[PDB]
Amino acid sequence: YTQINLYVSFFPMNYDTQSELELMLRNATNDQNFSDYLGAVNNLYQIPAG
Amino acid sequence: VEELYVINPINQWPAPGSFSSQKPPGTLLPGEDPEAVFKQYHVVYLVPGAQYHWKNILIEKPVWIYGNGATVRTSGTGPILRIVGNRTEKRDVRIQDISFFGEDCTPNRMEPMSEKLVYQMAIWVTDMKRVTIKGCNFTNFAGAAVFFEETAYNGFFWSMQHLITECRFTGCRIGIANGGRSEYSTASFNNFFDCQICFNVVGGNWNRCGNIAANCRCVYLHTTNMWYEGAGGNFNAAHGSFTGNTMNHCDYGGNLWPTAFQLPDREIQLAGFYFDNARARCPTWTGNTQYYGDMKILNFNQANDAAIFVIDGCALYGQPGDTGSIETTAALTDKVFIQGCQGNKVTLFNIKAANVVPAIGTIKQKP
Amino acid sequence: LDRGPSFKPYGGTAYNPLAPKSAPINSAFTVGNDTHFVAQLPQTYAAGGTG
Repeated sequence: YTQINLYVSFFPMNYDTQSELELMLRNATNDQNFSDYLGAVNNLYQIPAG
Repeated sequence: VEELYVINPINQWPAPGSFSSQKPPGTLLPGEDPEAVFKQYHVVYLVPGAQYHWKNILIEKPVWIYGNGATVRTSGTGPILRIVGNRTEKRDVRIQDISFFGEDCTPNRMEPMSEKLVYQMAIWVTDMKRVTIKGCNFTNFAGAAVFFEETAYNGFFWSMQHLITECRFTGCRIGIANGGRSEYSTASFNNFFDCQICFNVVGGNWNRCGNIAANCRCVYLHTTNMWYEGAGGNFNAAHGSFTGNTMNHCDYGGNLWPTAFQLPDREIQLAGFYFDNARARCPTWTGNTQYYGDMKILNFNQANDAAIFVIDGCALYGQPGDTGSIETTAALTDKVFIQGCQGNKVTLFNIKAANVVPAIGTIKQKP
Repeated sequence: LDRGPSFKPYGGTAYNPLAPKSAPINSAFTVGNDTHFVAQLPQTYAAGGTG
């Protein structure tokens, strides 16, 4: 690896519309929920040859 | 019989090193390179009843090869199983129970011998001492079957005690070949069949004590400038023993090879005993059976009453025409004796009547 | 990125692809003693006499 970056697109929201949306997501009841799509626990069990 | 032991899952570790080496204890599987196995071990077993394919296997250290009924085939211009030694080896070589085959089937017996076919052998020992070829089967070789070369040694170190016993040679153009200075070894009870030359003798002082040569054109060849001389060539030659052998049907009957041989210098007419060398003496000749087998005594060392060729206790038995006839040079009539013999009525070319006891055979002259 | 010598992104070959797989080039050999010559000579020019 000779070079590496990280690209983020910033949405150009109006500063008054942003300040209404920021203060709604600083609220403790507006926590962002996420969940893994697989939802599983890997458990690899060996089978001997034969 | 069902293995219901419980198991815990693997913990995403780097696994420890598992190896499965030492799978042959000393054996040699088919399709495996033999040069890396002959280097490591001293005794190499083979898979019983296998089917191998070897070509130009270089052997430097003396090993033993128990064949266990293996079958080694080949294809190409190289020899099988090249054995190159040094002077300093205390161990010995024993090649045993292997059926060496060739790159042929019902071999081309009408093709003349040339430089192309000279490397078609199966065992070529360069200067390894104390080899042993025991219970083998050599079929369909366009060149020699074995060839025991020897380089220039000094100090009366005649040792090199080789054995070639209990072998079966079919269809080979040349049977046991030997280079110069390959002295004092034995080669007995080898049952020849359908060979052109059973012994391309260059080195002397051998001992042949029971070999059977049925349907073979020549048995004992010794000229000047043969094939298969090697380094350290035709020197101190043709001193061996030849006792109790069998060379039936060399000229009449079931013989299939032609008479011409095409030496590197000239062409010659083969016989059952062909001998032409002014510097070499004659081997001992006892107990041999000849049915329809020619003999050509051309030249030996009779110069200062130094050698006399004596046939003793042998069968001659050639009736029809000149089949099985004994041919001598007219300058060698006083030195070829036949004392003790049985014959049907065989043509003797240039042999006096008083020199043969008892009185058998027809005496003619071939000027 | 280096892919190493185990990389071949195609099947067959790219050099003499029409040739029979057993066909040799016009070449000289060294086997045993006789340097064998095997060749194919398209052009024919002249030399009615001794060439």
